[PDB]
Amino acid sequence: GDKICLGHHAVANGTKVNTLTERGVEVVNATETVEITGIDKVCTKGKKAVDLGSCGILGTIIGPPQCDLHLEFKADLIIERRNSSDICYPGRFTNEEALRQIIRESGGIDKESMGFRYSGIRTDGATSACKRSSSSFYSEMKWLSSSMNNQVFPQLNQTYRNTRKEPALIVWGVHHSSSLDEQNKLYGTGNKLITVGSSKYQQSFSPSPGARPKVNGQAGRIDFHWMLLDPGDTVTFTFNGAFIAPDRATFLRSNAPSGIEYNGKSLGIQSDAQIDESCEGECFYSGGTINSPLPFQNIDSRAVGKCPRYVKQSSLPLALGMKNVPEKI
Amino acid sequence: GDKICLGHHAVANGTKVNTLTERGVEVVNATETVEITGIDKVCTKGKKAVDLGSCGILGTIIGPPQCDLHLEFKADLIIERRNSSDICYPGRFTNEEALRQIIRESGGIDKESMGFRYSGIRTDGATSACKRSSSSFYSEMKWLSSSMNNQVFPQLNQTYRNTRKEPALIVWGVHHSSSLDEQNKLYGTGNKLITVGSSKYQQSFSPSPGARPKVNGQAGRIDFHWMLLDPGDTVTFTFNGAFIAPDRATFLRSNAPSGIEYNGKSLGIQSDAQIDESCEGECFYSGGTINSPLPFQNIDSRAVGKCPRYVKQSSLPLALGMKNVPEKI
Amino acid sequence: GDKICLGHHAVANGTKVNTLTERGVEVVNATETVEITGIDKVCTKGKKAVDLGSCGILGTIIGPPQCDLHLEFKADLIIERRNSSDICYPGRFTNEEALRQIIRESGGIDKESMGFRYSGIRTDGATSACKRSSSSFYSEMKWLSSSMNNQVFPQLNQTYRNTRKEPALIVWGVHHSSSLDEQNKLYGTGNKLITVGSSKYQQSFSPSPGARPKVNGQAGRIDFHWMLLDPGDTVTFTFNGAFIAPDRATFLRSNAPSGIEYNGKSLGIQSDAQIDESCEGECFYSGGTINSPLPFQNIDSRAVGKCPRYVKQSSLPLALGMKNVPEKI
Amino acid sequence: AIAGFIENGWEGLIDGWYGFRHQNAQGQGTAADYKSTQAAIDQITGKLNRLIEKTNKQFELIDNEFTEVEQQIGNVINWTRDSLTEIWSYNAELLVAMENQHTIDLADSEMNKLYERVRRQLRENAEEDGTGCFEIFHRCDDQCMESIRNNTYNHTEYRQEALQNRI
Amino acid sequence: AIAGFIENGWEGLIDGWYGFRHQNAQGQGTAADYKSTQAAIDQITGKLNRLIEKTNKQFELIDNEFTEVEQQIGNVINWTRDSLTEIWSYNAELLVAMENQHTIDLADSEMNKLYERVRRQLRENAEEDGTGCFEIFHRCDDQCMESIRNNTYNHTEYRQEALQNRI
Amino acid sequence: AIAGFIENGWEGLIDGWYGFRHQNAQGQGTAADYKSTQAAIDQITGKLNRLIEKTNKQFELIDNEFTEVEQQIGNVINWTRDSLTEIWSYNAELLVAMENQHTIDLADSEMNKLYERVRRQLRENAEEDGTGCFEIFHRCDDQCMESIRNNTYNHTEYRQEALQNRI
Ligand SMILES: *[C@@H]1O[C@H](CO)[C@@H](O[C@@H]2O[C@H](CO)[C@@H](O)[C@H](O)[C@H]2NC(C)=O)[C@H](O)[C@H]1NC(C)=O
Ligand SMILES: *[C@@H]1O[C@H](CO)[C@@H](O[C@@H]2O[C@H](CO)[C@@H](O)[C@H](O)[C@H]2NC(C)=O)[C@H](O)[C@H]1NC(C)=O
Ligand SMILES: *[C@@H]1O[C@H](CO)[C@@H](O[C@@H]2O[C@H](CO)[C@@H](O)[C@H](O)[C@H]2NC(C)=O)[C@H](O)[C@H]1NC(C)=O
Ligand SMILES: *[C@H]1O[C@H](CO)[C@@H](O)[C@H](O)[C@H]1NC(C)=O
Ligand SMILES: *[C@H]1O[C@H](CO)[C@@H](O)[C@H](O)[C@H]1NC(C)=O
Ligand SMILES: *[C@H]1O[C@H](CO)[C@@H](O)[C@H](O)[C@H]1NC(C)=O
Repeated sequence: GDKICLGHHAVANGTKVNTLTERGVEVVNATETVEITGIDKVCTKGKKAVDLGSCGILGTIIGPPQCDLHLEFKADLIIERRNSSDICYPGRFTNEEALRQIIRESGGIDKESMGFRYSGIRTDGATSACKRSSSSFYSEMKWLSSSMNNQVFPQLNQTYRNTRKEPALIVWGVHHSSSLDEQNKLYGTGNKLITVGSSKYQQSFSPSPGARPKVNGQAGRIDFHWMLLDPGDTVTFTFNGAFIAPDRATFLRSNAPSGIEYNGKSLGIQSDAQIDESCEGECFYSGGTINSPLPFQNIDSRAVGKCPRYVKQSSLPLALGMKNVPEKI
Repeated sequence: GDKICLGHHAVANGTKVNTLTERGVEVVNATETVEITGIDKVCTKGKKAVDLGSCGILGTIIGPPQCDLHLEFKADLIIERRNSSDICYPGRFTNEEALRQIIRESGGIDKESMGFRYSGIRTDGATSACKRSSSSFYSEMKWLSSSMNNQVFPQLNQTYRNTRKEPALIVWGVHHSSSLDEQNKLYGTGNKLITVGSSKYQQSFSPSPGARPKVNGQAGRIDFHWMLLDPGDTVTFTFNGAFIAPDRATFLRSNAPSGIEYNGKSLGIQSDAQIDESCEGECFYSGGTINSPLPFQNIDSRAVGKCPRYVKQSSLPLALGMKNVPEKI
Repeated sequence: GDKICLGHHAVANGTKVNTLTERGVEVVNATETVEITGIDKVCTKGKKAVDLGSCGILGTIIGPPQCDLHLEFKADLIIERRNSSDICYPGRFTNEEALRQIIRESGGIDKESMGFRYSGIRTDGATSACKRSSSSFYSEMKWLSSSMNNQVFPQLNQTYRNTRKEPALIVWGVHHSSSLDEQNKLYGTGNKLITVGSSKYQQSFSPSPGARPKVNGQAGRIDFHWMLLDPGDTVTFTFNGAFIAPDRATFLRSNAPSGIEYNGKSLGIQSDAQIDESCEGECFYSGGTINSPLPFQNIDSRAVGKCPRYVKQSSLPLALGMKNVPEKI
Repeated sequence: AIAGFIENGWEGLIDGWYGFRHQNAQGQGTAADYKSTQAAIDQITGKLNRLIEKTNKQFELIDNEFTEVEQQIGNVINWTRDSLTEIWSYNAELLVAMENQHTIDLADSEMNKLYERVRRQLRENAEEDGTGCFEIFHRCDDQCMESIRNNTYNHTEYRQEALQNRI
Repeated sequence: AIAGFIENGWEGLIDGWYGFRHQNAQGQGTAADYKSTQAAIDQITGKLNRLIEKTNKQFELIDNEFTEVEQQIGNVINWTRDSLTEIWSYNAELLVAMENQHTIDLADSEMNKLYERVRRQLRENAEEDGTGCFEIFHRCDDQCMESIRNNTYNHTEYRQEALQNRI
Repeated sequence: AIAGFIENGWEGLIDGWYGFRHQNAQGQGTAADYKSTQAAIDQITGKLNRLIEKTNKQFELIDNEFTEVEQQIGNVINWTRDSLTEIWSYNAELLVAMENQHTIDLADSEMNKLYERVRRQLRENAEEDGTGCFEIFHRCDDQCMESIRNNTYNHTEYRQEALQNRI
């Protein structure tokens, strides 16, 4: 008797996958869904990248020596490094994380003088902690010291109006000396006060003398404080010592008018890996770059950029063919 | 040959929809799922609404002139406007956002006198920035000035125990004068300190004199500070100048005993649109009201109220009919 | 005629369940998916648990009387109670919640002396608010008072380097006296300042005298302030009065070297229920323990531990059998 | 020449979702089947079932469109929000596509069930043509056709004639 | 008179999910089909598979039921929490409902497969009655019935008698 | 002896997803069916459709791997992130499993449809053997077989021979 049969393929060994009903169902073919391997490079082909090296990203603003080449950077991708420092003379920024976030997306920074001039005082204080040949300071500010040696310190005002149509980033420092001897040696004797006024911002600060553990061989500290000054608005510094003054204001290339020094929002990453101008990626993490066709990744939940979605699972196999049912006898 | 056929409808032209497998499959009928158009009104029919106008919602508490009609409002829906100010004499609240959130849900506010009386001093300081006739002040507080002209200022105490079974909202101000001439002109000469004690709260404050950019022609500022005083608890203000004193405490109608002046939690919104007593809605945004049968919306991810779920997509067509297969020949 | 029929079971009355298409479809059998009942005990079998009783979890650090037995606890599960106090002499921690979180996961705490000795002064201040027999203080600190009665107070330094390879938890207090008479009665007369320096940390503090509502019959307060001092780093206290000094530092058993006093991350819960050594559980809430086979729970969205997922619905019936179709005639 | 659903659909059936088209000596006709039409139409109210997940829950402002919140918490909020948006966008598109598949599949299913039911009424009196029609191997006047449509047809009444014509 | 699954369910089959009911000269009986019952029962372990998503992951307290956290971060937390609750509530209801559809569909599937299998055993010896039974066109005593149930029946053994009785 | 898909799969069919295996006087052959193969293969591009949900949306750092953020907001961030991770992990596993079910089900579906189509071509000329084969009750030479595979076969040309052999 003549006969015709309908049938479908099968293979000796298939791949297990999961369905809704069942687990470990064998199919003719499957493919992985979850990327598990990264590129141990920062893949920078076709973007403008800056490796900030040992320069902490906040350093770009105030300008310790290690940041000299980075005071006006233009970047599509900013690579912070693990060892970085924002400082030379020891100290902290208030709201430090907030600012890091601001710089990371800035697209780079552009500097412009604030036209502060002085006359009564020394405006060139220098430390061994900021070595740039002999001794210098924060490139972008000025350490306002007592003009003689033990001279009480003038009750000075300084004012700067934001000319541009972008926000201006202004930063100033408060000098916490190592001893009350050195404080009134470098400034005046009576209690010292710094008032900083915006339209919006309004708060004040005064100096806490006292010995702290030496950091870069300095017992002193600087509190760094910062504000974004709105277009049109003005800021007034009123101070009688212990004041580290801004010299240049910062602007973010991301808010500039279509012209040179624009960039557009950048992506800040933090990374351990060597740069490679020779590969691409839009997704980064500490170990480097995730460039993958798959839709998920299990490498690093903190990957940043344009990324496969992160999942806790290492493998999620996707069936590319029918249930595998071997040939009977 | 006699014959019977089974068949289903079709139309010449159907709508494309997506399934799981496939994209752009044609069905007899579909309907949209994502609302994309709003009502450009605030739809307030069947609710108690107040348009705070130029009165900032924090103003309701301390009472600058622009807030006169709002010192004891009852509201189901509170409309903040874009231009609003909480102030007349320039300044900020500490923790300003937290408080805005408190008032927004309050259901309105109710005032109660705290019975502070004075005698040594002037308790009627007034400014040109708070014009209500000639010159006045924050309706709900009192500017404690030096009684003569350059008189040092008494070391005063004031105490207020929360009588009610609801929390009381107490707010006080610190006066940062334009110059140290004006400070000790309006108060005493020796350093001035303000200590504010609850059972729970305990912190202090002192005044930072110094010239700031003029705001409403005042170089001065007031730091506004606030506390929620628990039922039973008491609060002590101890101060020697620079003190803007509370006169009435605030209570939230949302915590009142079933009686008049209750309301229940309100919804605070921020909006540009005109009010319309003539339409309803439970979902609001800056452009107005989202009143829609659909389950999703692509209008504004910050819509508040009871809202369609927000989605990035502008259209998600839902099949209301079978797959469309035109008639062959 | 002979006949054979194929058929499936049915029951008189089935259970309604939901599908995708339809609602209230009857199936032969179903089972609940959402746990709605808890165990009204804390189920502590197989773990090391400490019931902190009336001892606030921050008390374990500084050692008010009620916390005597808890100064060096070792715990897998820490039960805060509703009534707890961290204090005897009234006061607050700055950043109090952050620290609570640190202790909760600590696995218990281990103390080690910081080797501060004194000589000029009295270091044995005691209060009636910290009754342990007669009058005492915070077991773990020392109230540095004026040595005589109205003696001005020495300009003292103290330094402590973190020996261990774990972080050290250091806490100190600022004493806000009830009156300026008592302040300069218990200390010196001129303004008093406390400077606290880490490598990282650097800020200062001064005392606000003034009367506050009595708490445990004390108008005074202590601001408690804390730091985590990194391995290798050192901290310097410089102070001239109003200083409540650390005596022992805290370490978290979670960072100790495999040896005794290790534990490993603990789970902190807050609970009303009696302890029961007699039942198990890995999920807790204020009402007790959730120990259940089902995958969801509607009991408490803040349950902590390893927990069914929380859902707003009280029941989600799952079909364990086919659609129910009764027998016709 | 007439054809069933395997071939295609019927632009002329404007009266229902499913229907019968016949041919006999008296001519050619199409009529909607009411019951299966309603059956299909009744499982179509997705819109407020897609909506019945629309919340009991009221949400408030967490940030400020007029006076910007401080940068750090503003970043956390914004991040959280866009995170929830990715998720609801994904949920919405998945729910719609699942509903769309169910609607299409269930339409075929109903058509197939009607077809199977008619085949079983006709027993040995008809053969499937391969296009969704039955060739009926006996005269079936308008009333006989009606009886197939309303599930009244008694195969034994035509069996003998049909068997003869089949063999 | 007996009827199959297309008509309805069998309240009296308490012994299995699926079964055969027969009629012959020796009388009338019902017997569960073990194999297809187990097959169905084996795909029913949803409860701990719905549970196998129950987390490895431990969560800690983020706020405070005893000493309320500061207002702003308390609002962000609360908002985030209610947001995750909307999401899990929606996931839970969707997972259950999908499992429910699968369970119902697959039960029909098994019943239908048993039915198709018997139809194919019987070949030309029997005709579907349209209620889920086969009219058998030859004597089928208890042992012959048994042979249908245990997949032993050899159609060629009765073909000639059955064809005669059909025609 | 040859057997169809109800029994098992064909290890030897390396040319397609589905196919015909025949036996006649001139021997035994297997040929892939191209059309239904492509049909199945065409609904397989899941990888970039699973990927078409891969975001337009760019995310930035919210915390710090080098200089740890303040404890309380770091706890909130961390908690939020792990919460979103639970959710995406759950979505990913559900999406994959649903795609997997659909792929398996739809493969059976296509095989079933090819089979149904052939059954309807053969009309009364063949009987289903119950393994996925048709016993053809007339001589079917290679060219007749080809005509079954390419949907050309004209049943009326063999009906009279086939009916005689069946009865
Ligand atoms: C199973 O599928 C995998 C992956 O989809 C197949 O490997 C691919 O095959 C193409 C066809 O030649 C190759 O060019 C690609 O380079 C492979 N891609 C990947 C990602 O591996 C494999 O061919 C399939 N196996 C069978 C029997 O079909
Ligand atoms: C497709 O269904 C839509 C939407 O449900 C139908 O539009 C409705 O038609 C009724 C009766 O005419 C109106 O009163 C409704 O208000 C309509 N709703 C909307 C949202 O427009 C539409 O007619 C349908 N098309 C077909 C071919 O059935
Ligand atoms: C419906 O299924 C439920 C739940 O699985 C059955 O009840 C369980 O069955 C075992 C078997 O003996 C009992 O010992 C368990 O204690 C039951 N568990 C629960 C959750 O209560 C129930 O018997 C079934 N009913 C029918 C008609 O099948
Ligand atoms: C989030 O905050 C940014 C500034 O960080 C602001 O421009 C924007 O209005 C916010 N985004 C939304 C849609 O809330
Ligand atoms: C959130 O905060 C309120 C007060 O802010 C508190 O009473 C409430 O219990 C919290 N809600 C949840 C769901 O935790
Ligand atoms: C979150 O912060 C902890 C400490 O709070 C830190 O050790 C860890 O790097 C973070 N975890 C993740 C995965 O973000």
